[PDB]
Amino acid sequence: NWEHLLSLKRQGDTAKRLRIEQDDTRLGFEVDYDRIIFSAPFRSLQDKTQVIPLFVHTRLTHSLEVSVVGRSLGRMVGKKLLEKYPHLEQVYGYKFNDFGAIVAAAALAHDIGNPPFGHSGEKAIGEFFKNGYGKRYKDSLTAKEYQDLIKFEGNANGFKVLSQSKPGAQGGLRLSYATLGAFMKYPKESLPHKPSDHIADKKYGFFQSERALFEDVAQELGLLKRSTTDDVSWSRHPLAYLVEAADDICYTIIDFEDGINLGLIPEEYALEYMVKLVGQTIDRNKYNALQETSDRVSYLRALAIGTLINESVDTFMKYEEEILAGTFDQSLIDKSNYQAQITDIINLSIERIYNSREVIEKEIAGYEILSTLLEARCRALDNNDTHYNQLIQQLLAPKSLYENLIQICAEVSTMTDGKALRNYKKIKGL
Amino acid sequence: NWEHLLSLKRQGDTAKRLRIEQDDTRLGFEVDYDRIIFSAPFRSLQDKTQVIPLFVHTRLTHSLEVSVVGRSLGRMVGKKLLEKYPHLEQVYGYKFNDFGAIVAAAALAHDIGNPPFGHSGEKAIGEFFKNGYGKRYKDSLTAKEYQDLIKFEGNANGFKVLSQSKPGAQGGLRLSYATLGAFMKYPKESLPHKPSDHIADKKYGFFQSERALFEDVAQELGLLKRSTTDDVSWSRHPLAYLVEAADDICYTIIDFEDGINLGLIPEEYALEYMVKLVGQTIDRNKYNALQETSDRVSYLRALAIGTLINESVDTFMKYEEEILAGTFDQSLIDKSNYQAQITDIINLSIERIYNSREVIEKEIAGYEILSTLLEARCRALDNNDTHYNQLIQQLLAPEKSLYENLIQICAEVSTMTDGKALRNYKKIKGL
Ligand SMILES: [Mn+2]
Ligand SMILES: [Mn+2]
Repeated sequence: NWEHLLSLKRQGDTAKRLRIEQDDTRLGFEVDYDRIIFSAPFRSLQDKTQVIPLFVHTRLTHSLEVSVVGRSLGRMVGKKLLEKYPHLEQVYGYKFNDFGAIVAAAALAHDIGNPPFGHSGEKAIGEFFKNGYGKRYKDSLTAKEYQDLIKFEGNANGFKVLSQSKPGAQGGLRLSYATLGAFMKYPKESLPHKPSDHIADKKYGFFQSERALFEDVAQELGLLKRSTTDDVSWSRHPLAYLVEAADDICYTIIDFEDGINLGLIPEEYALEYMVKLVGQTIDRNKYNALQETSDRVSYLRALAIGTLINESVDTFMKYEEEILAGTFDQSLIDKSNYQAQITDIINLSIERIYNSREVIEKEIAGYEILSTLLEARCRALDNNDTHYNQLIQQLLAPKSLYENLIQICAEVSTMTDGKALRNYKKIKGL
Repeated sequence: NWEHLLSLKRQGDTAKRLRIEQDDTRLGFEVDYDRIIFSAPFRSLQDKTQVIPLFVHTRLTHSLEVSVVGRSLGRMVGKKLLEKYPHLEQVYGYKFNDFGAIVAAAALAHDIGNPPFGHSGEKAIGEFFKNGYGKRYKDSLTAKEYQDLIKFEGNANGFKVLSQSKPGAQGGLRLSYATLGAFMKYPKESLPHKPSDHIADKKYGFFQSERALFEDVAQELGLLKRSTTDDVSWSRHPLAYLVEAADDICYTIIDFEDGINLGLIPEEYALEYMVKLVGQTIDRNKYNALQETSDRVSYLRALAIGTLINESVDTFMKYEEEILAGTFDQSLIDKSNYQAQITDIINLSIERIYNSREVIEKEIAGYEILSTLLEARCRALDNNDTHYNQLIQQLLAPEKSLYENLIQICAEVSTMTDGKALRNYKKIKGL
């Protein structure tokens, strides 16, 4: 039910928060966005690389653009949802901007827990615990505690970042449960691993340390169960599909834009790859009058993103009842009439950007930087009495074993590119 | 006996050196100072870090300031000792500046054996032999030889630097035995480890390689034997307490000063922590007229050092007979009426300087630099036959026991300036 899915609950609440009694200048969903903007984890995205080493998008500007696309998706979907379910507005007091605000906030935070150097950063952390120094802990951990480490997931670390309790600050950012639900695109634990080909099963969305919190979130929202074993799993909050589409749209089109501006993709390819996405709306005489590459490609990007937003809204509304019943199996973009063109764009970016020598060099270096930092933290954990290990604790980190290891991963993951490289260089004498 | 404690003997001497027969213009104790100044090991302190990386004090300017403070301590104590025991001057010919000379020279040399990167430097060397590559030598060494390595001690390496013979240079710098006695603030071997809580038992002062040398020094000075087993130790030469006091006074107050001028310690802490130490001697009109932070804090530093020197002289004379009998169980500064203020100063320096990111980072890097140089030297020692290991020997060290080879490797890595250690390190790693 949408009334439950739009929960304003915050962690620890003892009483219900009715939408009709909200102060509209202090709307819980919009406070959520402001809390993320000013948070230390969001600010650190300023100094973190998205794909191409550091104009190129950093994590912060990527997340900003995704939240803008997400707000537009949520606004347009919210308006059609309120005309489909008019009791949501007439009885309960919901407004179209509420949906825009939920998606905008979840989208703003979607990459907040990701480690440096991208997917290699996650693999480097995983490999450290699978076959590196961290392997020795296996027998002291449950299967799921260990799986959290060997398949260390940035989405799950983001949920920890958003909700972590510390002295003086229980509940992290204390976001609305509707926002936490829109954030959670993999509502399952680390095991079982990929139980189906469904997008929501491709990874997992919370660590064992956050399991009890997401249990509270899922019951408050009324999310549908996807497992009746002790391995817990739920169907995605409907608005998580819009967070994912905003993200899909932005890195597809905007990585392409960056690749052209950086000279990694020949400009000769720009129209060829964008023509079907922009063909009906492009003012071609205007395009031909633009004198700078960056102006031409930003014009194409805006048209293609506009095309994909409108189509994504229609796809959501067309499958709304399957999404509400937890039986929708794909992403919104999987259903696009432009799936062939999106795939061509992504494949060109893989060939020209992700496999460029510079991106490869960064990923290889990132493996050495993260492995070194994890080994130093973990040896210091195992022997905190030696002089060297006390120095290491003082430089990098001034509980149960699992809690200690998952915290080490979270702290390594949240270091800025320059801070991780500086610490690595000092540990190695440079 | 003070007549034997003030020995002018140098290594290898075949005849006695009477104080009454010394040429005043070439006094043995004063020549010791000149020999240290011009030595290669002392010069190398130019380019060696004390706490903060490279105005900031280096090991050289620190050692210089300690020797000046030590010269005053020894002059003042020397005057009072000669009034207490007038026969030392009237019969034996000793003068109060002799005591200043002995303390000043020993204090000038007190950090001459210290490795680069501070006390993390020593710990990095010990860690190499405890848990690093050097652990493989444990079963080929005696317990005290291995302990020399895993608790590698800058003070013991200093004694090696000052005294060790080489072809054409028997006896090292050949300092007077009274000076070597005042240098030795831990007169014991590496084992047993901390047999008591007395400051003199905290560390050790000579390697096994130098045990026979200090036995000669201790016998000539008449130091009281403190241990009777095959584990040897002696009660400290009385003047070693003054060397230790001058060192304690300097790094306590001067590190604090440095930390304020670097911005690590807000200036307001200066007056607050040092008001007791300066209040009876400070000219407030002068203080209030000084316009620069660095001028205000250096004035407070001068006043606080002057206060602690005077007090330390008094403490020494109060416990002089217990020190002469080897029953004094503390440092002179441990007895200070300002121990509350000294402790506060040290704790803030630890928090704001020693634990600063800059120092932590430098110490962490030094561990890797020293471990790498040590491993290259030991691998080349273990397999001198390979082309690579011959290149390493040409680069870093262009017939003795395994223990003597390992102690020399440690001494030579310790001799390197910060810069030369980094360059050799970079070459080995190819940077
Ligand atoms: Mn993203
Ligand atoms: Mn010193």
